Amino acid sequence: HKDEVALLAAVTLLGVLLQAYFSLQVISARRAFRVSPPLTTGPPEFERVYRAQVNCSEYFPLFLATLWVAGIFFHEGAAALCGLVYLFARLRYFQGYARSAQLRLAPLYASARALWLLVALAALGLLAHFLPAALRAALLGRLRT
Amino acid sequence: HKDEVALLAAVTLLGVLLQAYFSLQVISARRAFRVSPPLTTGPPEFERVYRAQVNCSEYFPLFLATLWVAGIFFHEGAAALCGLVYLFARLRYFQGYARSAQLRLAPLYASARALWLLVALAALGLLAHFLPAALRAALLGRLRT
Amino acid sequence: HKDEVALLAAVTLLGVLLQAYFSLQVISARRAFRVSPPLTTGPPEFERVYRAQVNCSEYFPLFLATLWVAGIFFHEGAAALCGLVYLFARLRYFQGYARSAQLRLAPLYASARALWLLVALAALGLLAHFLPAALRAALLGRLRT
Ligand SMILES: N[C@@H](CCC(=O)N[C@@H](CS(=O)(=O)O)C(=O)NCC(=O)O)C(=O)O
Ligand SMILES: N[C@@H](CCC(=O)N[C@@H](CS(=O)(=O)O)C(=O)NCC(=O)O)C(=O)O
Ligand SMILES: N[C@@H](CCC(=O)N[C@@H](CS(=O)(=O)O)C(=O)NCC(=O)O)C(=O)O
Repeated sequence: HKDEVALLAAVTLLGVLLQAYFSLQVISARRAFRVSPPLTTGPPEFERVYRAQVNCSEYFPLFLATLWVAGIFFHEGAAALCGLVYLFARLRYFQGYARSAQLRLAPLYASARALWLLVALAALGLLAHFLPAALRAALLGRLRT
Repeated sequence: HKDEVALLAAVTLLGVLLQAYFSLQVISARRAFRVSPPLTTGPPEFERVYRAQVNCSEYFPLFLATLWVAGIFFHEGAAALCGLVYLFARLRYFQGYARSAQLRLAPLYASARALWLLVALAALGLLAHFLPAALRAALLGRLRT
Repeated sequence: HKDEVALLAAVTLLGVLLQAYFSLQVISARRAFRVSPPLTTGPPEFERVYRAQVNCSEYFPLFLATLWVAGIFFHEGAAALCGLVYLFARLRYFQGYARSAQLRLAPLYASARALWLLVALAALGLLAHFLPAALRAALLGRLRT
């Protein structure tokens, strides 16, 4: 039932809105610096905005996948919390990279800590789930000896 | 249970098939205009096909995320319906852009209306869910005064 | 409940880890061949690594979508099994393309067989679900004649 996935859904919707915002920013960079489709190259201040949005998009599914698995197999509140930390780091990251390639790095690391953490949680939950029955089945086999 | 997510799953599968179709089109553009990996630049009629598929791919997860959240927290039939409208607009869009950069714009707007709508529905559902208990908890605090 | 989606979640987490691995490889190619953001072009041995990771990323959501739909509407164990075959083929594929454009093709086909199979399963499950009630409703209409 939806009472226990509603935080996860809320963080998920927040991520969509963020990605929508990045997209709108790439659209307005195209106008500002007059880079027009096709063509994803131009002035470097255009390319940084483009690349920031693309880098963010290529991680969105990873964040989602791992958000849901961690949220369901570990603990919904903790997952949602990393989710927010991740997304906020992704904001700071899109804004950094737009000013300066070098500014992308600090918030990239922040976003990596939060994401790696969700992975750790996802793996721990699935261990907790699969490990008991696996160890029991192994031990049953050792009977008798 | 799966009886109430089956439309959403159906629209989801339709989207996968569409993306598969875009991919196959990029493969055959590579043959036709002899642009070969790596290399994502070449004749402009190659680049438009490439970029159409990529633009579509970068939105696929947004459509999915928001399709499921709207479908579950608002109303499954309405979500599926926007889903179809969105995907159909994405077809017209891939076909437009392939002929002509300028032809991409009309169906892009159509796809944006349908997607923004799913976002509106997603947000309304989550409001309906979180707002009652939030307002009650607030009011309980004002007792007594 | 989570007892019947736990394999799917396990394969899902495996896919995230794989994508994380591809990403780390693109980062270290940037160092090795000194190609630095923005800029996604450089020596061809850089571009092949870049393109391998991107091609993989653009399919990750398709794999996920279809993995979950097949897993839930057909059979969880079979879906997870294709999932593994797919991911393993995607590994061999990232490693091939990095050495040589031509080496990408064999494992690309392997990954396409496994993915098309998940699509077949997804479609069969949804048929099994929608077709009975559709045919009944049709037949009820033919009464009386
Ligand atoms: N990655 C996209 C993000 C923004 C976007 O989706 N833009 C639309 C509208 S517009 O900016 O062209 O008006 C588009 O069709 N982009 C073309 C493309 O992605 O090739 C881009 O580079 O444009
Ligand atoms: N975006 C892809 C879409 C189609 C695709 O996945 N193509 C395969 C097969 S092929 O067209 O090369 O035969 C590939 O490995 N593409 C290479 C790549 O994505 O760098 C592309 O540009 O090629
Ligand atoms: N597709 C990415 C994959 C790896 C990645 O995410 N790299 C980070 C860190 S770094 O390699 O630059 O240190 C980044 O911000 N990449 C810049 C970008 O994607 O434009 C890329 O081309 O870089």
